[PDB]
Amino acid sequence: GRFKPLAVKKKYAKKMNQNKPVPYWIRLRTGNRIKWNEKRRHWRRTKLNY
Amino acid sequence: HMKIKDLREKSKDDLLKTLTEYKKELSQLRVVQQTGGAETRLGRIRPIRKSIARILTVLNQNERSNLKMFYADRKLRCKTPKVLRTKLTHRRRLALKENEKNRKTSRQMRQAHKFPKRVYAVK
Amino acid sequence: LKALRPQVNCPTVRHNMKRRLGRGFSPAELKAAGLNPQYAATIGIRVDSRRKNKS
Amino acid sequence: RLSGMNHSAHSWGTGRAVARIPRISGGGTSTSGAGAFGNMCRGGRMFAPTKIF
Amino acid sequence: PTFVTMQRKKRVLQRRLKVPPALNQFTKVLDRASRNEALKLIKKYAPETRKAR
Amino acid sequence: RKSYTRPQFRRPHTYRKPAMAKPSNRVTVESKDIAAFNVIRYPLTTDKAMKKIEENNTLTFIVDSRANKTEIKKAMRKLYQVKAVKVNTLIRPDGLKKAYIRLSAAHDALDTANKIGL
Amino acid sequence: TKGTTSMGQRHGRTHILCRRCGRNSYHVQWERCAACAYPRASRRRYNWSVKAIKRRRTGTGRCRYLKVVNRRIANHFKTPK
Amino acid sequence: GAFMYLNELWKKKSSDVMRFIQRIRSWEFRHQHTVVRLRRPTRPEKARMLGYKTKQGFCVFRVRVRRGGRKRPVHKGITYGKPKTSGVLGMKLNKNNQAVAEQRLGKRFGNLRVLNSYWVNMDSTFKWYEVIAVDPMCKTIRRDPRINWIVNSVHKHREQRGLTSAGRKHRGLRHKGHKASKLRPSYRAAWRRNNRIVFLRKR
Amino acid sequence: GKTVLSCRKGNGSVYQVHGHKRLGPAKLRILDYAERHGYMRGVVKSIEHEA
RNA sequence: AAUUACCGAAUCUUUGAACGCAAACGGCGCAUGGGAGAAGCUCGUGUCAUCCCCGUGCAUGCCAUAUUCUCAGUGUCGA
RNA sequence: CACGAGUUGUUCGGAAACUGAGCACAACGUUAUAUCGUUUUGUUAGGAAAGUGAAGG
RNA sequence: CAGUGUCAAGUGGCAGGUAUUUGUCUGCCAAAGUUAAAUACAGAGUAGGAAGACCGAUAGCGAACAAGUAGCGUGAGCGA
RNA sequence: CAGACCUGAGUGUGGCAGGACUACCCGCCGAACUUAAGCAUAUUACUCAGCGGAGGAAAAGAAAACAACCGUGAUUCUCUCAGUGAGCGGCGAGCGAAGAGGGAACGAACUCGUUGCCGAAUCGGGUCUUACAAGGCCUUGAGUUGUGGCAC
Ligand SMILES: [K+]
Ligand SMILES: [K+]
Ligand SMILES: [K+]
Ligand SMILES: [Mg+2]
Ligand SMILES: [Mg+2]
Ligand SMILES: [Mg+2]
Ligand SMILES: [Mg+2]
Ligand SMILES: [Mg+2]
Ligand SMILES: [Mg+2]
Ligand SMILES: [Mg+2]
Ligand SMILES: [Mg+2]
Ligand SMILES: [Mg+2]
Ligand SMILES: [Mg+2]
Ligand SMILES: [Mg+2]
Ligand SMILES: [Mg+2]
Ligand SMILES: [Mg+2]
Ligand SMILES: [Mg+2]
Ligand SMILES: [Mg+2]
Ligand SMILES: [Mg+2]
Ligand SMILES: [Mg+2]
Ligand SMILES: [Mg+2]
Ligand SMILES: [Mg+2]
Ligand SMILES: [Mg+2]
Ligand SMILES: [Mg+2]
Ligand SMILES: [Mg+2]
Ligand SMILES: [Mg+2]
Ligand SMILES: [Mg+2]
Ligand SMILES: [Mg+2]
Ligand SMILES: [Mg+2]
Ligand SMILES: [Mg+2]
Ligand SMILES: [Mg+2]
Ligand code: NA
Ligand code: NA
Ligand SMILES: [Zn+2]
Repeated sequence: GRFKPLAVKKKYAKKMNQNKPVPYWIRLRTGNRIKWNEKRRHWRRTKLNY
Repeated sequence: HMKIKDLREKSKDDLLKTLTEYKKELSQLRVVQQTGGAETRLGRIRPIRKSIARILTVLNQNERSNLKMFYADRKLRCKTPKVLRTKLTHRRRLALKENEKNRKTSRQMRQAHKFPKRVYAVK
Repeated sequence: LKALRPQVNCPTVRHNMKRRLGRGFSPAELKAAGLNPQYAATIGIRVDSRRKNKS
Repeated sequence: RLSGMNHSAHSWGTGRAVARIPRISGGGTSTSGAGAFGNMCRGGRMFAPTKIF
Repeated sequence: PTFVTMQRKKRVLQRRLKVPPALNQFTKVLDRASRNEALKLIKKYAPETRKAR
Repeated sequence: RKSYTRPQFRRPHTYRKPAMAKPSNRVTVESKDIAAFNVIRYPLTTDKAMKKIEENNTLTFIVDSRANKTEIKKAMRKLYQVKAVKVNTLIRPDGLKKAYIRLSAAHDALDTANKIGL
Repeated sequence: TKGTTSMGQRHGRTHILCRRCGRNSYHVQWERCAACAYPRASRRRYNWSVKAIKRRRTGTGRCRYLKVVNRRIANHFKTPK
Repeated sequence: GAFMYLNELWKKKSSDVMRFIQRIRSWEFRHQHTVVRLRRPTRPEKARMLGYKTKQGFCVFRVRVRRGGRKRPVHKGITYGKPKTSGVLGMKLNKNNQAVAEQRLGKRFGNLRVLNSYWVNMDSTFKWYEVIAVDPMCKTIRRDPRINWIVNSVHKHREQRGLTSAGRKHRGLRHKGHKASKLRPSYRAAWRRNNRIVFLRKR
Repeated sequence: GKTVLSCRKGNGSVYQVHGHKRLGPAKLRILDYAERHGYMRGVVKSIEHEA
């Protein structure tokens, strides 16, 4: 709905910014081990409930 | 880019003037970040930010040292702000000092003088 | 490294015939030898004021 | 002394067509309902654990 | 206030109860003129102060 | 003795010495001229922002999220020497604060935009 | 009936976020936290769950100040001339 | 000196004058709070023999406790298990009221150090003790060689660990030799010493 | 067994008085000096029903 | 030196025992010291009402103290 | 799925600023233990909880 | 040892492992206080070190990896 | 009349307590499963769970102690005493120590109260000696309802 505390709104904002793929140049570093974000979230799979 | 040796030579009024100039320069570089900017221009952001840190370090280090000397006089050291006092540890601040310890009664003091510990050998 | 100690007899009828080292010298023994107990405590002699010297 | 026993496992009992070995509680993971507390179970306690005395 | 009430009730109770002679002897005191003379003599022979000492 | 006219006793009124002002417990050096740079961060150059410059004499900025409209008006005067007649603010879904600043008719938003470097 | 139909009758929420510990364990009606007992001054700690104690103890976070004071102690509170 | 007369007088608590004085004092104490601060001790001789001195940094409090036996706090007086553990009213606390009073004062006032206490009065419902405390931040205390030992942090809340005279009394440390072998240095220490299994290397 | 209803009512809970609509306790005047020595005269203003 | 290692000088957002008052509110006070001020006043200056921003102090309890602070009591005296 | 964007208030809703069924900080009491009890039938607490209208020079 | 009742003596008192009364004998002097070392660290921590007839990725800590993480539960908790 | 003492308040100034950790250690509170081939005393156990409190260790500690000898001599710990011809126990299941002896450690001992002789010689606060001196000077401020000194 329309209502939410500002503190709640900021928590949702941070989760929106974290929901991104890994930059491509990360895979070219020496000794890299990362391929995908592995913490991607979708609104229909898992709920944050805050 | 400012050398630390030159900064310590400047006065407080001169330092504040330089701080404003570098702050203004950094703001103009943030505009370049939003639009398109040359790679050479964007490489100057980090040296500017570090120069600002050096100026603030010199100002704050001078200010603390002056106030410590100002409150060093016996008439004002009882009202020294708590941030300028030595930190140590909470328990160490409340512990007995070396002078408060080792206090002796008069009888104990005279006994120590009458029978001091000796150095001896056996053949 | 170790202070001087006296010689005592073990109690009970089972250890009557044995000898060992006691805690410290008695004030009567120190007086017989000609020593102040407080002074003797500073030159490496142990002092015990409880022992009785019954013989 | 704690290895292999750090779970809140319980037996399901008879009436379900499964063995009577204790099983991990909870849900949502691949280890939910798996066997526990046994020298024959994966992740379980060994038989006669070694001692220092 | 409570302390006012209690310090009055204590005097009332002390008057009401029965007082043994050892305590009662302190109620009967010396005459005013003799008390004044004794206090005058004591003040005449008062001890020295810190500055005087 | 004193005379009381109320059926219960209340605390009497006594002299009270006012508290003294202690030396300040914060000794960090702060500058007055630096503050305006913290309020205004950087402008926006999106398509919606560009339409407002030409058609409404309005500028768009990202500002400190804890600043209010009154402070934003003062910072605009101190940084760019322009007068703002109206400020509208919103907090974006990503957590940043955005301000639509309408300039007075005496100034031209397009001219100010060129000086900034848009 | 109990089961699937009754799952649609569940509205509202019993718990929200806690200001002190950050978990979704703050009881709205009773105004107290089921995880850290906020606003009581002390926190919950029970010996029948050592596993829960190890999840919340010192060292599971940042230790911003403890790292600094540990260095000063190891260097005997060194100071310049 | 005057001490002999005061001490001999306080050994006649059953005499008429002493009973009169104690009745007046008990009536007055009954209408006060549970904890009271005093300017001077009621029994100066006893306080001084227990360690009090008339100097800056010492203070005296009077603490009230309720008499009677302990009631076991179970719901509706219902116990479970073996019949041996079914008593609700006939059990007694394993710690004495003097220690209870000292612990109450110590828990209430955390900036002081408790030293000792003594019995002052008693009636049908209540008992009254006087507790001596010191302030460890006072310069007189910190510089006095006879009392400054209590400034050290190892003596913090020593009454909560049963280290006062009453605590020693109910721990049984009034006795030595064959009457205290199983409780020295403590019950738990003796229990560990007698129950741990010993494995020598070459056995 | 379980607790009987008559004993359960002693806890209070959902068995207390419904007093939201009530006007307050009904009582006489306070026995004061005027009532002890002379008399006081009052006027009846309203007559009402209480739930 | 956008190298590393160590450490004495510094910085250290919102909270939390959390302590000015509250709280699914980035909210609201008292005292004091500053800042900015397109009104009005005044000769682009100075000054500034309402509004706005910042620093510091302000929980409860207990101990000590007042160049000897201000008080209360049909408590005990005294003039 | 990827990249780039979008939420504008003196008057709209909330708070600032009401009271209700109710809650429980202080205070007091109790408990070996406060993490217990009382706290709107005009109303806390053996209970000294009011800090400024005018003044007056 | 604790609660309640009762409640002392005066160089006499306490202890001498079967209760009482009466004589000796031996040891010691309660009801106030401080105090290093030799001892513990059976699911602590800080700064450093040394090892093993141990395990070798279904083993060894739950975790050799962005592991108390992803995920589950209203919650206490559970947990790859 | 003013005033004084006693008992309580308000405010200013300088301080301290609440929280965290809790392996070991100190105080309280405190089970049942289990064994007895059943079970209630007993056992598990003066244990788990619960409530408090410190440290680098804690606690204990300078004889109202052992003994019954040709006597030993604060505390703590180790082997042994000893699974005991001790003792407790539906005398069943079971439970269960101390003195002595060989050792580790050890410069290990001191302080009040009381008694006798003194009696503010005491404490705090200002100020001055490079100094919040174990110092001088000044202080009614505290203190004679007793701080401090000298011998036991
Ligand atoms: K009175
Ligand atoms: K304490
Ligand atoms: K009066
Ligand atoms: Mg929601
Ligand atoms: Mg395993
Ligand atoms: Mg808006
Ligand atoms: Mg009771
Ligand atoms: Mg039971
Ligand atoms: Mg207690
Ligand atoms: Mg032993
Ligand atoms: Mg009702
Ligand atoms: Mg607050
Ligand atoms: Mg998508
Ligand atoms: Mg996007
Ligand atoms: Mg009621
Ligand atoms: Mg109401
Ligand atoms: Mg109210
Ligand atoms: Mg001790
Ligand atoms: Mg595999
Ligand atoms: Mg594995
Ligand atoms: Mg078992
Ligand atoms: Mg059986
Ligand atoms: Mg069987
Ligand atoms: Mg059975
Ligand atoms: Mg037992
Ligand atoms: Mg336990
Ligand atoms: Mg100790
Ligand atoms: Mg044998
Ligand atoms: Mg047993
Ligand atoms: Mg004397
Ligand atoms: Mg004396
Ligand atoms: Na029962
Ligand atoms: Na009503
Ligand atoms: Zn919480």
